[PDB]
Amino acid sequence: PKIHYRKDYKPSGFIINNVTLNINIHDNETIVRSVLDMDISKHNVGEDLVFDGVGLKINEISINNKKLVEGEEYTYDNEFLTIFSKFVPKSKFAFSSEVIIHPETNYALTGLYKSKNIIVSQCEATGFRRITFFIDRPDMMAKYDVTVTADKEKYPVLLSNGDKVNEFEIPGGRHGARFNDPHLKPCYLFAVVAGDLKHLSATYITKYTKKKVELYVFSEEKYVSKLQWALECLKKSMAFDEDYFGLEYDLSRLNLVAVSDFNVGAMENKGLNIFNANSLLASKKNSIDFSYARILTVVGHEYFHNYTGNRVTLRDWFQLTLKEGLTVHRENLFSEEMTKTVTTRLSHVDLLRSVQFLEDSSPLSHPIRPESYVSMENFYTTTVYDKGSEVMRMYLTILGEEYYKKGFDIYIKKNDGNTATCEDFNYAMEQAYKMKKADNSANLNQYLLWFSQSGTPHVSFKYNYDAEKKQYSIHVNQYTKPDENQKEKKPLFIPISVGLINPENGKEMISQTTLELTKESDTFVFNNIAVKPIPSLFRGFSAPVYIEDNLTDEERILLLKYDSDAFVRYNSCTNIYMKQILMNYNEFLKAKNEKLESFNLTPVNAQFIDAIKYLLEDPHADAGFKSYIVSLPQDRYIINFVSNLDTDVLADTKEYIYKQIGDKLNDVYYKMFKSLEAKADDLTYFNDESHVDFDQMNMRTLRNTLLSLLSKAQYPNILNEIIEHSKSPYPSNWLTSLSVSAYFDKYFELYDKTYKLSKDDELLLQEWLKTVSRSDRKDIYEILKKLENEVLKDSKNPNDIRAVYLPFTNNLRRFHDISGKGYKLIAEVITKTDKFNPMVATQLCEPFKLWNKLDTKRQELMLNEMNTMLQEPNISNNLKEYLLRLTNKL
Ligand SMILES: *[C](*)C(*)(*)(*)([C][C]([N]C(=O)[N][C]C1=[C]C([C])=C([C])[C]=[C]1)C(=O)[N][O])[C](*)*
Ligand SMILES: [Mg+2]
Ligand SMILES: [Mg+2]
Ligand SMILES: [Mg+2]
Ligand SMILES: [Zn+2]
Repeated sequence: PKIHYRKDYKPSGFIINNVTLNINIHDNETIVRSVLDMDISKHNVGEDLVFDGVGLKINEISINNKKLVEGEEYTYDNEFLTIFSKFVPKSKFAFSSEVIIHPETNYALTGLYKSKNIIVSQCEATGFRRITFFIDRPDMMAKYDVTVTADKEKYPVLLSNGDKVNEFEIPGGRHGARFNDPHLKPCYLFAVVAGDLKHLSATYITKYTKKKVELYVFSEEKYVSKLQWALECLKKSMAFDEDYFGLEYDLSRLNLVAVSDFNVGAMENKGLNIFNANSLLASKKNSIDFSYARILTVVGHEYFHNYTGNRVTLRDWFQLTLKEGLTVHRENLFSEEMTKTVTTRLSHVDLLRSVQFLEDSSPLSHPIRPESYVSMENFYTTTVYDKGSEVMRMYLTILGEEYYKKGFDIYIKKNDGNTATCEDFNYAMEQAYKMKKADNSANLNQYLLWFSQSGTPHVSFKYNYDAEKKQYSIHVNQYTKPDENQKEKKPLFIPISVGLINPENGKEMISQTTLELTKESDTFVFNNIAVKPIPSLFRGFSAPVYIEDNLTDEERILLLKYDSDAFVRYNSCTNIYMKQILMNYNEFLKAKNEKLESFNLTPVNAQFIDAIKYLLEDPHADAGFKSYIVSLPQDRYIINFVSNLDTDVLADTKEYIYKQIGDKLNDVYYKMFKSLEAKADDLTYFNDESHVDFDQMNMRTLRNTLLSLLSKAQYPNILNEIIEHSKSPYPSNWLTSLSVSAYFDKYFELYDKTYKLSKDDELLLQEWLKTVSRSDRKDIYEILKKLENEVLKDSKNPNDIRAVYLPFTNNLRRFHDISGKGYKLIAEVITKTDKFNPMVATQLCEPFKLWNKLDTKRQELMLNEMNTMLQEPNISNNLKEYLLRLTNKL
């Protein structure tokens, strides 16, 4: 296959300065006329001029008004247009093409496509070449003048990037609009939308320059009532970037548009951000609570790209983490500020240590700046995004707010209106570091290893206390397992945020400090430590690593109770659970393998259970935090700690643990479920789509967590509570009633009730589908068939397909049925979906990423299905690359 290598980057021989487009939409074709004002660069060596262009039907090609002919002056193979060098001018020239495309049959949702009754584009990464010919790479920056025309009754709103400079009527019931985007950009940031869209609008005045910006949010008419929270989130996003980073919006107008059919969450096209409707639309009567946080994060994320991605863009796609890691970091700072709840940072940690750690121990393991690819689309990964964000966050930890802000401003200003690389970012941060250290010989060269080295570091600790001297030492070691990317791993620059807790009184013993580990091992010593402490390590999860605290469970309980840092408290609890999970897993596994008639299980620590009860009963402790402590670690976290995992043994392990704890705590759980009701379900703000009480939402989360535990337990008469909960006006509550009813004969009544409540809102019905799919039902395979036949049917909507199948794949007992029937079901969906949407098919491969971690019978079953998928004729390049890498063939 054609493999692109990071080291081989070279600037083009050509420059494209201006793009002038006419996009004429008709019922059964769209005609795209494009003039590129081009020139020869200083790198040119008289090569052929080669344009990307995929699936285009050529009407005409010319250079400087000279028609070019196929076979004579050019060739086209449905991927690349080659203009032979003799006909490539030697100075400024105009290249003209006209092509025909068909958005109405574009079910891949890349390029120009139809989503219900809206025409929309998605060009990142390689979609612009599906619209017209270009040198489709992000260093080819140009200014754009775009005219869209269409039938006026069908498509009354026409949008492209930038200022709308004219609107005109056209004979035969058509109309046009012309846009000028003054900001130089790569083609991946081009967008156009045409539809019968409705809007909400507001005016925002920038903080420093007092520029008036018109803000528009758009959707189809049915859902215009669901736009207000997005608009509010945009206003919050703009103010945060002003307040924290000093960054103001740079056009007179910003449009956000919701579309029903979208492969991912949203896209930062300049002035014209386009969203999956699931990440832009909500209403409190018709959305679950999680929609609100999702919309806040996604609006924020696309907005933050206006600097980190748009005004400073990528030299090449290997630099992706420079825009995505950095934007995720900006997004997370923003969400943490807006929600003011500790669960926000914890949720991010949970995501990394489950999905990203699994990826990094898989055969798909890559550094955050990859060295090669076949389809760039397969590198939009939780590694590039979420490990990238942690790498961008560690700069903040190392520098502190003031010197971080200085480095970021160095970067954003130096590279404004241009491309950048990961090195450029590291250089700007290094200038801030020298200033912070007041040492112009300090450097961050070692830091670069976070961009180039794959795998997750393991950090381990030993402690010693000298009572006579009042002197404490922390000895720290780091290790990264060799892999396919590096046979020898080097030590990283690891910042370790640390406190020391007095176990007597629970108080802080030092100013929090950040240890800078730069070697394979080091010993950090503290004087004036009056008693032997318990260390509070990696506060805030200060680096993306595996932490081996080497603490006793008694010490972990003391931190859970008394430490200040939410992450350390949560991790201490996580660690106690993991010790128990691995011990019980081993006990169950030995019993199963040895076919014992009897055996013992280690009970859950009774003092840990008491600590859980103490935290839950504390009315001043945080509800969201409580919901993390009564939940075992996610299966995808656990699996990073087990080789040859027997999924059914794990399921029995988790059931035993939950049951041990509930046998002690279920009365506490019920009491709290009832006592939290009044505040959790208070209707303050129910009619206010501009304000969300995140603390209240975390109270609902805790209630819904407790109700699941009590339902699985068959707590006496809990069905009464389930039925009452189904009458709540909050969808998070009535959909929880369906999930928790799985354990009772009432499930199919609740299935019907909630279907009727959900069926008339597209996105609520998708949340109902997820609720059914994740239900802990012994008959889940028959339920899935019922969803396919009655609700999903022949939908090509990625949100429908994802809703039906992905939750079910997390069903540890049922998906991993030792017959392989789960693996076969999902593989058939992948293959089916790959015939029209390769990106979505690759998403649906997610469950297979852990294949080589399973017991050898399940390994064999997964491998069989992966190789069957690989045999499919006309398999996409996206899917074939993914599966070849995943199965150790590429
Ligand atoms: C909404 C942001 C995340 C968003 N990216 C995203 O939703 N999915 C990843 C992705 C995958 C592929 C293949 C392509 C081609 C693009 C994106 C984002 O980064 N938005 O700016 C939270
Ligand atoms: Mg075509
Ligand atoms: Mg996010
Ligand atoms: Mg639909
Ligand atoms: Zn992004």
